[PDB]
Parts: sequence; C-alpha cells; structure tokens
Amino acid sequence: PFDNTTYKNLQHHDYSTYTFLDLNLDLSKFRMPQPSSGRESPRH
Amino acid sequence: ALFVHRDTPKNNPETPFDFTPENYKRIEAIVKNYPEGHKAAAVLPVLDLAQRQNGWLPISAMNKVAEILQVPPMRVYEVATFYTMYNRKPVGKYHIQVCTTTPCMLRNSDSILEAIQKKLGIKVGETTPDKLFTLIEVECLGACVNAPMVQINDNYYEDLTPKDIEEIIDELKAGKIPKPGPRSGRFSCEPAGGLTSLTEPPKGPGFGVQAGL
Amino acid sequence: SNLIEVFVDGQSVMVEPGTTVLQACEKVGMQIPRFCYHERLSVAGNCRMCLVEIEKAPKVVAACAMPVMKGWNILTNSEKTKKAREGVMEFLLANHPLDCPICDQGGECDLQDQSMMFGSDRSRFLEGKRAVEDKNIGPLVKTIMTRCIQCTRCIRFASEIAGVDDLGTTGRGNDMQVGTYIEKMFMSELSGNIIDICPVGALTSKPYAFTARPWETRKTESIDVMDAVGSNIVVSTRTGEVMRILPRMHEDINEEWISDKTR
Amino acid sequence: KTSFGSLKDEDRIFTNLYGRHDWRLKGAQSRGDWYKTKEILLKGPDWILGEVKTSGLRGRGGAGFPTGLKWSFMNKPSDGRPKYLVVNADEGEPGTCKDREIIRHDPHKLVEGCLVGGRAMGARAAYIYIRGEFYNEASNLQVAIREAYEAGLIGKNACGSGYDFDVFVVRGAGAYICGEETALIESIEGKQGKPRLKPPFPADVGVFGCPTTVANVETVAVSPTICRRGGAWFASFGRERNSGTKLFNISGHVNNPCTVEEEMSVPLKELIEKHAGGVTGGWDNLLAVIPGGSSTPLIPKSVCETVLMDFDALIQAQTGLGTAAVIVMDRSTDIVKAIARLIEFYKHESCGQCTPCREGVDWMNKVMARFVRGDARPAEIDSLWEISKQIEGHTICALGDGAAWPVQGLIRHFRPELEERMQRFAQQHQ
Ligand SMILES: NC(=O)C1=CN([C@@H]2O[C@H](COP(=O)(O)OP(=O)(O)OC[C@H]3O[C@@H](n4cnc5c(N)ncnc54)[C@H](O)[C@@H]3O)[C@@H](O)[C@H]2O)C=CC1
Ligand SMILES: Cc1cc2nc3c(=O)[nH]c(=O)nc-3n(C[C@H](O)[C@H](O)[C@H](O)COP(=O)(O)O)c2cc1C
Ligand code: SF4
Ligand code: SF4
Ligand code: SF4
Ligand code: FES
Ligand code: FES
Ligand SMILES: [K+]
Repeated sequence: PFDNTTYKNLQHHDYSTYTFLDLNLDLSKFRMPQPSSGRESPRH
Repeated sequence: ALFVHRDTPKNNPETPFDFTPENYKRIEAIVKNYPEGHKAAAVLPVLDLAQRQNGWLPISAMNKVAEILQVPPMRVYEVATFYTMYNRKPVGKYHIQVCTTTPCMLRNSDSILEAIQKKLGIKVGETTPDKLFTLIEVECLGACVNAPMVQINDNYYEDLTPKDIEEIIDELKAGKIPKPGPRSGRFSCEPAGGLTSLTEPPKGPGFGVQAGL
Repeated sequence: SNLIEVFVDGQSVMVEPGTTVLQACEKVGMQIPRFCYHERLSVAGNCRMCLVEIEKAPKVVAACAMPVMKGWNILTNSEKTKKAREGVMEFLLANHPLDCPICDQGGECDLQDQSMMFGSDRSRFLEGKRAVEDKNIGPLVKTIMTRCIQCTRCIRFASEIAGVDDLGTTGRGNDMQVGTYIEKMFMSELSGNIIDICPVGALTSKPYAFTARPWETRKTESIDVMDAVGSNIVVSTRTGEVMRILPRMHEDINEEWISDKTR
Repeated sequence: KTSFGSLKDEDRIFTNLYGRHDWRLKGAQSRGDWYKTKEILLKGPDWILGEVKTSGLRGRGGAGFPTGLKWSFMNKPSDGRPKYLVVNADEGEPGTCKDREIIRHDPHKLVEGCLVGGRAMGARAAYIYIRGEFYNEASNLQVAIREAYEAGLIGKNACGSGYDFDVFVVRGAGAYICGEETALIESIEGKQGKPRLKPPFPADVGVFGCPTTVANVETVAVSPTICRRGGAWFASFGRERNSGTKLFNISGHVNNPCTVEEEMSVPLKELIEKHAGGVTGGWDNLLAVIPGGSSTPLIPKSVCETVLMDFDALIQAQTGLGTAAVIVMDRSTDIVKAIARLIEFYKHESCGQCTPCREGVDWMNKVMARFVRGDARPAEIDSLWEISKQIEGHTICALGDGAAWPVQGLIRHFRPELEERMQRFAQQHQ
C-alpha cells in the first residue's frame, strides 16, 4: 500500500538522555583504526 | 550569567563528581572517534556527558574532563564558558528555552513567554522554587517554519499557542512526558492547508539514472 | 635562491616564500600598526589593526597573518587602509576606559601612540561602556581588566614561552574576558613578562605601580647579575633613584625577556 | 528555458522531506537512495568531480561557491596526512530550518552524500557537525548510520568497492558561530568556536591540520542524486550559473510557513502565494521580505514583485540569496524592533575574537535599541551606516558582514520610517 497521511517518524518520542551516546558506543565496534600524529598530544 | 568562578560550598573543586562506569565506557567510545594525538578534541562530547550525568557543571566536571583527557583545565573552562549549553549553575529539571528571535517574534512568541511567566510565577532566567522548571530565553533554535516554539531539555514543542504551552506545562507538572512535535494540525513542517508538494509517490530505484552507471 | 619579488608602495623588495605582509613592509623600513601581532608569539590575527590594501583586490588583508604572493603592490598609506585603521581604532576605543591619567601605561602605551598616529581625533560612542571585573593573578602583576582589548598575548605567552597554559578567554562576544576563571595565582618564573607585551595598561607592574612615569625616566643599558645568563636590561631611573628594570633585545641571550627575579 | 518554478514531484531530490515515508534504510532504498553506489565509487574521483562541476552546483551553504571547483582543491596527492569531508550541519541561521529536515527525514541521502563526497576528494572519514540543539535529529542520524554500517554500505569496504570510509556525528554545544567552516573545525578540535583566518583554507589546513572540505548538508546530500541522475539534468533547472533545485523555508507572516523544494530561479511572489498561500492579509499587506535568512539585507514590497530567488538576481537586488530562507514581514510589523532583535542575535551569537564585530555589533545593538524607541537624532542613521562599513570586510569571518548587512538594508530601504520614529519621540518627550 501507499501512505501519504501518516507521519512515520515516531522514534524520537522514545529517545532518552543517553540515546546518542549509546548509539556511539554501539558504532564504536564498526570503525577503521584512527591515524596517529606521531605523539600523544601536541604538548608531548 | 557571570564568567568567573567563586568557590561556594556547593560549587568548588571539592564538590563530588565522578562518572559512572557505563559513562566511562561512553567516554571510551567518544575518545576512540578522534585520531591519535588529538585526544583533546573529545572535550565537547565528554563535558556534555558530564552535563547529562549531573544536570549541570560544577567545577569538578571541568577538572574531571581535564583529568581524564590530560588537557589543561583552563582549556575546558573556556569551553564551558564559551558555549550556551553548559549550565554552570544548577538548573531545574525541565529547562525551558523559549526562542524569541525575529521569525518567532513575528509569530508572537512573546505571548508564549508571558504565558509561561504567569503560569510558573517566575520570569526569564529565574527558577521555580520546587526546582522543576528553569525558564530562559534563547536565540534561533532552527524550527522557523514551526514558529513559535520552545525547547524542553531534548525536545521541541512547535506551532504553539499559549493554550498549548499551558497544556504542556500541565502535563509536565503531573510527571507525564509530552509528545515533542508541532501542536497544530500539521505533522512536521508541511504547509498547514495540505501538501502543496510531494504528493506523488517517489519512484524508487533506477529512476532517471544516466547510462554508463 | 627562490626569493620572490613583491612591492611595498611600488618599491620592489625580495622576500622569502612564506614571508608575511608585515615583514615585507618591515624590509623597506615601514612599520604597520599592530596590537595582537608580536614577533615572538604566534600569529593570532584578532585585533584587525594591521589591515593593509593590496591593489587590484577589493578587500584589506591582515598583514600579520597573510603571506605575500608574487607581485602584490602593498599600499600602506592608501585611503581605504587608513579608513580601516581609523575604524578599528574607533572600535578599540569604544569600550576602553578613560583611565589615561590613573594608568601606569600612559606615555608607554601602544594604544595611545597609534591612536595618535593612525586613528581619528574624536568620538562617536554615545553609549555606556563595559566594565570588567579585576582579576587576582599575583603579587607581581596588577590586573585592571577594563583596559584589556582582548589581544591574547597573555595566552600566547603563557602557552608558548612561559609554558603555563593557565590563562584564557572566558565568555563570548563583548562579554569575553581574559583571565583564569578561578582564584588562581599566575606564578611562573617569567610571570612578569606579561607586563611587557600587554599593549594597554591592563597588566601593570604592581611593585612599579603608581610611582613613576616613563617620560621622566632615564634609561641605562646594564647587565643582569641574578643568574649567569647575563640578561641585557634597562635600569630605568628617575632623579637618582632606580624606578624599574625593563628588558633589552638580544637575540643570543634573553631574546627580549627577563626572569621575575631580574624584573 | 525562460520561466522558472512549479517543480514536479518526480524531479525532486528530497523526497520524504515531509516525514510521510520511512526515513530508514528500507524506506530510503525504496526511494532510489543507496542505488548503484559501488558503481559511483569505482569510477574514480575525477568522474565525480566532473559530474559536480558540469552540474553547475553552487554552494548551498549560503555563499554559493562553485561546489565542484571547491571539492577539486582536495584532488591532490597525499603527504602523510589523511583527508576529511566535514559536513556543516549547524544551521543556526534565523529563518533557516531545511538541514534539520534533511537530517531528520532523509538521513541516508546525507550518508551516501558523505560517501560519494569522501570518495570524490579522497577523504578518509566524515564528521557531521550537527547542532547541539538537534539532539533527536542526531540520534535519528546515528540510527541511520548504524543501519548503513550494519548493511555493509560504509565502514570497512564501503558498498563492496574496496574503499574504506567512516562516518562520525559530532554534536555542537549551542553556538551559531560554530556554523562557520573554520570555527566548526575549531569546535571539532575541542576548542572555542573561534574562526581561523583564510588562507590557510580548510583544503590545506582544516580539521586537526588535515586537508578538509566543510560542506553543507544540502550540497552533500544532493551529490549522489547528481551522480545518478546526471549533470545536465541538475544543470537544466534554474538560470545559467544558478543551476539546480533548492530548499526554501518560507516563515514569518505567511499563512502556511513551510519548507519546500523548489526550482532555483522561482519568483518570490509565486513561491509565497503558492506554497505558503500568500502573506497574512494578502499580497497588498506585504511590507518587507528578508529573502534568505538574517544575514541578507531585506527587500521592500516594491522589489518582491519581480525578483527571482537565486543567487545572481538577488545580488542584482543588492541583497543575497544565502540560505534561501524567506522571512515575510507584513504591515503589522514594527520592522525596527525586528532588525534590532536581529542585531541582538548577532551580538549574543558572536565569538568575541577580533575587534570590529566584538565591539561594533554590541554598539550597533545599542544604537538600534535606541532607534526602536527613537531616542536619537537623524545624523545617527548615517553614522550607524559608517559603523557598518567599518565592520563589513574588516573582520575574520562573515558574521561581521552578516551583521553589517541588515543594518545597511534597513537604513537603505526604510530611512524615512526611522526618521519619523525619532521625530515623534523627540516631540513627545520634549
Ligand atoms: N547556511 C547557514 O546556516 C548560514 C549561511 N551563511 C552564509 O554564508 C556565507 C558566508 O560564508 P563564508 O565562508 O564566510 O564565505 P565564503 O567566501 O568564504 O566561503 C565559501 C567557501 O568558498 C571557499 N573559498 C572561497 N574562496 C576561496 C579560495 N580563494 N580558495 C579556496 N577556497 C575558497 C571557502 O573555502 C568556503 O568553503 C554568506 O553568504 C552567508 O549568507 C551565513 C550564516 C548562516
Ligand atoms: C557566521 C557564519 C555561520 C555559518 N553557518 C553555517 C551553517 O550553519 N551551515 C552551513 O551550511 N553553512 C554555514 N556558514 C557558511 C559556511 O562558511 C560555508 O559556506 C558552508 O558551511 C560550506 O560551504 P558550502 O556552501 O560549499 O557547503 C556560515 C558562515 C558564517 C560566516
Ligand atoms: S591602557 Fe593606554 S589608552 Fe588605556 S587608559 Fe591606559 S594609557 Fe590610556
Ligand atoms: S591583558 Fe593585555 S596582553 Fe592580555 S589579552 Fe588583554 S590586552 Fe592582550
Ligand atoms: S568578527 Fe565576530 S564572528 Fe568573526 S572571528 Fe570575530 S568575533 Fe568571531
Ligand atoms: S527563529 Fe525561533 S527557531 Fe529560528
Ligand atoms: S596585528 Fe594582524 S590583526 Fe592584530
Ligand atoms: K602593560
């Protein structure tokens, strides 16, 4: 069927105060290894 | 409102603050996004995490973020006093942000601000004595066609009448959670007198694709 | 040699690839008015006083930061360059306090001198000025932060030379304040040299404070004896009494700094 | 083509702009997104740059810089530093609410845009600097990025093309100046949102000192549609060097304030009367229009009759396109209160780095707060004009320009209204 009268974006009603950070914690296992600048910090 | 710190008993470097261990896993997830040698770039999420744990930033979260990221504490003081979200004073649980810039002042968000002020008995910047509602007045929040709109801690409440925001405050006082959307007859941002566009079905895969692709 | 040819007021000069506009004007004996550029600190570019016109280019460039490209005619005394300098000096003198009599920097102030040289001669600011809370950063530095023009030589000195990383800019906009944000006492071994580089009288010398005035001082170029580095100093006296000790430039010892014990 | 406007629904780039369809992966692949992505990635950076240059795509961020010519600065060999496509998703401009709609409702179009753009410029990852106020939109985009990783579309071996590409989302913290590209770079680096100076451009020294292209949500999301549909298709709409479609946010005093995708050179009267139903009280009730958000100077009712809503025809009207955010202000509006509130926005949102903005924007807000009451003499209008000319072009970024421009527009188009304001103040208080 085709719908044009309902708003299918109802997920944001259930987001808590840690949804973004839990999603980042979920996505931390899919990522490529970060490059290194030859040091620990620019004060090292 | 002030951008210096005075060591009150409830706000000092001896004020208790430490992340929960799941928040330490979250800070690991934040720091692992940025390249090696630029760990300092994880100031702004982690410090916002240190606001989402406590509700506000005493000066121990600034010191803790400077301690776990090994950056100078002044470089976190600059971030906490530069950005308008890092509440350095204890706000209420429902931090109400009323947008009254020009596209919302044209659509009379002053009536909504007056309604919230007479409903809560407070004014802009003050806090209700039960420490539920903090009413301040902010700049453009990015819902300009959905003007006039307010923000409650994560949520946008849009196309508001004074009656609508009185209804939202009523269903916030009793402990319930409202629906973060436009309170008029439209759904997100469409023309209120019906869809003037995108009524046709989207075609799907393969439509209009050039050859050699 | 890969030296390139640029033009300052039409005068040809041969510079290095990577030379800024300010050094390109320095090579012909010209000095651009500046507040945040310091030749031993990093380039900030946040006072906009060094704005100079490149011809056939409808926008003034920041001479402290902008490297020269091959063939620029750097117009230093043009019309829109002087309008840029007068406008930026007007904005620096909008919220600045009328403290020139009670200020120790009077007579040795950059802001007074290049307001007299490069700015206008009167005012338009018919409003109320800001007033900034004074900071406590030590027994050596008297801090009157209403005079701070927010040029960030504090931060660049404490971060790059003194290596302290404890000064900064809190706030945002016309409420932005250079300070420490807490009751912290800025005590390094070079914590008095911030009195030198501050172009205004925001950071004055607290032992020197209110005693003297630089036009009636006599300069005597002497040597430090406090350490075995041999810092070139000026003993500046007044009527047979040593008022203070300024640094001297020497590229092989103390480049233009001295320790706090020396000062 | 001579006439412009009345764009068909089949030629829209942002289908599911209104949230009526599923924003997720099964919804996005049912609307043409993530289709033949591997065949776009395998044909090289040069083919994608040629498609974007041939399309006539300009900067949808607001300056209108040529997007293919912008992205071709990054097509240069490595030097040990990685490269980064960084999506400017702040959108703090008043009147402008379109990138909120793109992130909230068409996120996979933005993710495929990050992938095709990062292939086009050799970039390694994607940093979507989303606004901190857009929290639910950020979690929305993170769910879509999870659906893009778990389907094997991005990450290690993106779409099976041998190309590796990550996508990050960095939330902001409530600063309008962090929408400027260099201040956005400075905000991602864990510092204050203070803009860098140009040159170094971000294509040489950008985020973390890497080569970087900071690009708008719109000009990133439309680029896989440009690569699939063609360059000549996207170039056919609008005028020449004003090619394509554009999102328009009609807000203010209209009957139906709304976001709508529309052809580039559409007339303003046709746009407001069709998609917004016209001005409240009819078109004769119109007083002024800020055409493209707060940075652009306003135009009166005498200019809105024949003006076209692209870059060049608004530059001919001595204003700008900018973000294509039509703020409509009818006859019931104190325009001086609105522009003084707009200068109050530009002094509450200004990072305080360099002199003319930090001092003069507060000083223009004080002079405009007196112009609202009329507590001045008319020689302070022209004075204020000079103050704008002492800010416009003498600052680091274009927020000093974006604050000098509305004062100039208000003076230039309603000088006598300010003068009669001040004279009735002067007679009623003396
Ligand atoms: N979309 C939004 O939310 C907002 C948009 N704006 C608009 O943004 C514009 C101001 O942005 P700016 O970045 O200050 O202006 P624009 O001159 O700098 O910059 C646009 C792009 O052009 C590139 N560019 C220009 N000349 C270049 C060169 N010679 N070499 C390399 N790259 C070059 C820059 O890298 C930049 O990415 C205005 O039109 C304003 O209306 C302003 C506020 C908010
Ligand atoms: C003060 C200021 C704020 C800006 N804010 C944004 C913004 O929020 N979003 C955006 O896409 N561009 C913004 N811009 C424009 C950017 O400088 C830049 O043109 C754009 O982000 C990327 O260029 P593009 O048009 O090729 O995408 C802003 C510019 C200025 C001067
Ligand atoms: S800092 Fe300079 S301009 Fe300011 S009061 Fe002191 S002498 Fe006068
Ligand atoms: S106190 Fe002086 S040196 Fe420090 S930032 Fe202010 S004007 Fe510059
Ligand atoms: S002019 Fe204003 S917005 Fe720009 S760098 Fe300076 S303080 Fe920032
Ligand atoms: S002006 Fe209120 S949301 Fe943009
Ligand atoms: S000296 Fe170049 S801007 Fe301050
Ligand atoms: K000084």
